[PDB]
Amino acid sequence: MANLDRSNDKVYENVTGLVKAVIEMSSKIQPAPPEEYVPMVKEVGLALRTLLATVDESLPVLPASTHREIEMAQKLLNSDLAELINKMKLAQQYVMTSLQQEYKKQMLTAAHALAVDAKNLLDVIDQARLKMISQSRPHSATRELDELMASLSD
Repeated sequence: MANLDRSNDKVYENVTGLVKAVIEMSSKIQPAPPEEYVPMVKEVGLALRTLLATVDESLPVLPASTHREIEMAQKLLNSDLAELINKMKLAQQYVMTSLQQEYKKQMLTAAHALAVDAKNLLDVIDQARLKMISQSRPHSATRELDELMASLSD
């Protein structure tokens, strides 16, 4: 047997951890070699795909109020994934040519907004849980994810 206080803490964790990388990687994104791209994109794909599930679990765990946001957050994750993996896989082949920093620039932009998203997740819903405390009684999507997963695996 085990309590259900494991994922509840992971949500507020990943939303932060994934962000930390978004910054660091964003610093060496330019010089980011083709050998460091494999793992780099791997991390992003994890927080992204995982976020879809994590967030879905945050819906019930948290008080209804940010359903709309969470709803659009799911679909967004899907598209974001492709766009992300794409830009990454691009620089991987556009490095031996010359257009390296190029794909890196446009990538940083999108990747930047994406990161903030995962953070705004708990940031938004937070207003719901808090609103409760300070008042009374203080207390084919998977297809793409799976497909892209293999594309990165082998």
